[PDB]
Amino acid sequence: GLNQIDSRAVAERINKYLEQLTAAATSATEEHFNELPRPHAVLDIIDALIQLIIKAQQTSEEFAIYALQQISQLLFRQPEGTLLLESLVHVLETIRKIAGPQVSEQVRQLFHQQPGHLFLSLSLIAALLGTDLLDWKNIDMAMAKALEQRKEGSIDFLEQLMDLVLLNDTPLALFTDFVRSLEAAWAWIVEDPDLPAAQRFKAKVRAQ
Ligand code: NA
Repeated sequence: GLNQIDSRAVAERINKYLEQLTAAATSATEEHFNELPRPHAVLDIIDALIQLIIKAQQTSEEFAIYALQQISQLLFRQPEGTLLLESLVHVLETIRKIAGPQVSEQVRQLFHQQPGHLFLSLSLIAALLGTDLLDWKNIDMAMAKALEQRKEGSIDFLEQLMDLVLLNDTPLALFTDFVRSLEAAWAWIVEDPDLPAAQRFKAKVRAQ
């Protein structure tokens, strides 16, 4: 409902807030979004972006939709900063709630449309646990391919992922959500038993 010049200004400010957040979260000593005190630069950027989306919602969905595309696109860049990943997942989940369930589902669908290998970052998975955006079939298929390809330390990534989602007393996934990875990993252990991660994993499997 705004003039193309007025709407563009909001888009550029959404991006400047994400540029600012990237900077602020990186520099900041705090490693987690919870341990952030009041006041804090990271929280002040988050505050302004949310207040921008709340004002912009009154005219149209478009701004919240755009902000979510940008945040998602940033997460897919696979940043490793836990403070940044947590801040980004926080802002995303807020804008999904602000924007209603139509837009909130569109975000789930966008995540579930991405090639599994994009999520093959433990720090990214960790950040996204507690959202509906993780697709265990896609993630499973991705690791399965890496293990088949005998990619350096994939058995280690698999063990690590399992301690992260299964071994967690309140689990977010089932051991069966990872059949294909388990098979791929077992096949590699069958071929070359003389591997270090192979011993730890052989035990984890026989344990369950
Ligand atoms: Na930091």
